[PDB]
Amino acid sequence: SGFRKMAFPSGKVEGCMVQVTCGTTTLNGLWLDDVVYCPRHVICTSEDMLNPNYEDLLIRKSNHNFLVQAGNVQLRVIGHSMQNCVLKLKVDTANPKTPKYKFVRIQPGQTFSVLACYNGSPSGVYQCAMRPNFTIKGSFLNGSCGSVGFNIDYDCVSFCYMHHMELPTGVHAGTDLEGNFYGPFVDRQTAQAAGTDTTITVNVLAWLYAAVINGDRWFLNRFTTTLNDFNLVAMKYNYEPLTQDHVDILGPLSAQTGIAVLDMCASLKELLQNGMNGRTILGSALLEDEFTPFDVVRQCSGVT
Amino acid sequence: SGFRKMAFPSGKVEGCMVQVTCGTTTLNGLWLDDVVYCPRHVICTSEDMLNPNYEDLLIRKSNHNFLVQAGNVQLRVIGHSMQNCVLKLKVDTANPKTPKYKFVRIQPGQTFSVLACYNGSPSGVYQCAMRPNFTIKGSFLNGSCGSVGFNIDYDCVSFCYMHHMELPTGVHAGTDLEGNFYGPFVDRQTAQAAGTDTTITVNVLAWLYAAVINGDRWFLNRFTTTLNDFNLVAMKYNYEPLTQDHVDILGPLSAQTGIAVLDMCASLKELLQNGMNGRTILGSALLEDEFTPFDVVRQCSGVT
Ligand SMILES: O=C(Nc1nncn1C1CC1)[C@@H]1CCOc2ccc(Cl)cc21
Ligand SMILES: O=C(Nc1nncn1C1CC1)[C@@H]1CCOc2ccc(Cl)cc21
Repeated sequence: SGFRKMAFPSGKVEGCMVQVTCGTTTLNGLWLDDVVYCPRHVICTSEDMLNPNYEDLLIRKSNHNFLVQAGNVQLRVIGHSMQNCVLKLKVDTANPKTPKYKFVRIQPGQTFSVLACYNGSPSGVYQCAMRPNFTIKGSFLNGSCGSVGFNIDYDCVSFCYMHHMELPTGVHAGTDLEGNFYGPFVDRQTAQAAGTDTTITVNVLAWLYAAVINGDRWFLNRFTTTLNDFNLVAMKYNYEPLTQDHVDILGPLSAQTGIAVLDMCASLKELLQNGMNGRTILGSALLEDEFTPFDVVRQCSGVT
Repeated sequence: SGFRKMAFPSGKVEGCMVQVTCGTTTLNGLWLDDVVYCPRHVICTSEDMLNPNYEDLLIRKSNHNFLVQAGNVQLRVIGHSMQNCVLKLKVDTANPKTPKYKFVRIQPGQTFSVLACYNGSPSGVYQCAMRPNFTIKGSFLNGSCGSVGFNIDYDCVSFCYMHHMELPTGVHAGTDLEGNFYGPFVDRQTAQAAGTDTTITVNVLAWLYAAVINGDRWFLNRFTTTLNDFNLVAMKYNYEPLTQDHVDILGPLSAQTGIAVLDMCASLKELLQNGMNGRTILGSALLEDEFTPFDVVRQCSGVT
């Protein structure tokens, strides 16, 4: 028993991290097969960032300007191209440590592990969720750009995020591995509105099920609710509206604990209306929304 | 910016994980050089666990009874010995993926990453602290025994914990890599008292400094306190008494933010006496004690 904010083991990703330097800018790249992926802003100086013309800036660069280093060994760049906000540096050597991998665009509300890196070196790993507003609340300092988010299914690493920037509000923004930003963000030093964020209701319900499985049941009550009534409360408390698709995804956890989804919804409604009253659920004094129903099942059945 | 409960990258540890089977029991082992380390209770059946005579149980085992598997390849056991609560299985092959490593006995209140494993396969990684009462609050299911806790300093992995058991209270207990239990625990299925636990005061102060560095300052106030006065409040709220050694370890964070340690102590005293009042600090609605002052400095300066 026990339930923790668990990251995927990062080994397969560590073997893909490289350092990319262009001019005076150094950040991280992801080396898969014979391509290194990195944020295109590696080609900007600090002054270029107000409003960079990336197509023009990239035209002044040649393959020999992109210094790619994997640990201590230097990679030979034989091509470069910009795809949305990422650069693809073709190298003459396929990464011998390339795992089975896929590039995926995750949905808001889904979770992933981030391997935070500096100068191509892994610093740490943490699990987070993509907020409904397409930002992530990470831990990223200058030089962390190019760090990636991923999930693993057996031996296949699905890369879903590459880190690009910190908005003036301290929240984080990045792209899929085809360089498409999640959300409305652009890779320029300008104030940018992140939309209204909401709490990921299906994740909070999943975590309440994780709580019951792991011994915490104080919040269970004698009530039930309906999707309509629960969504009125979800509206008031800035929670994502619950749908039958969300209810279906909670099916396995509802079957495992014997607590109907709408009965768990009534517990959540009471917690929203009354708070925790100085109590905790799985070491938390707030309603946790960074575990999907899949994460709860995977953690509770010990999937390797 | 941003502050997360970050684990060390687990790659170097993943390469050391093996599956050890003895009879009908399977758990994890740590393969370093030509030795595999695992909990001695791999030699018990479920019935042996009430009160096992480990010396007698081990006498009925030969090297050929310990099945050690690294991924798909089988290791040849050429020796076995019990050291406290761990077995050391000498194998004929040194692990080619053995990193630079040390075995260390951590102090209560220190933190470490756990790589949770099942059948020799890594499932996830999370950071936790050794409680003042020598238990850990992990996420461990049947078969997770043998999973290890560690810290990394550049390229050296200091292994500090090997998981042995879950107490009837749902908390976790384990040993150092020489098989000495942390705390009063014994590897037998019997009810065992974990001592009175306390909150790790120096860690909460470190995390309050991490909060200030990362933009959260609502809790800062116009007051100060003394070690004596703060310790009266620490006593009442079951916090570890603060010493000048703790104050010295917070020196770097006090110098970085310009907030004297006793002034941060007055903020903590007000938070203890009045609560958060429905507010949060770094995404938490309670006072976090799983970040040491070293973790805060390391996270805030991007150490790889
Ligand atoms: O955000 C950036 N780096 C970053 N990403 N996570 C953390 N950090 C550092 C600032 C704390 C760079 C520097 C600031 O100016 C910009 C502007 C646009 C872009 Cl794409 C990147 C950047
Ligand atoms: O605790 C144990 N395994 C374990 N450790 N973390 C999680 N879990 C499973 C139970 C949930 C085993 C089985 C229970 O009985 C015992 C008794 C003594 C010893 Cl050393 C190990 C064990």
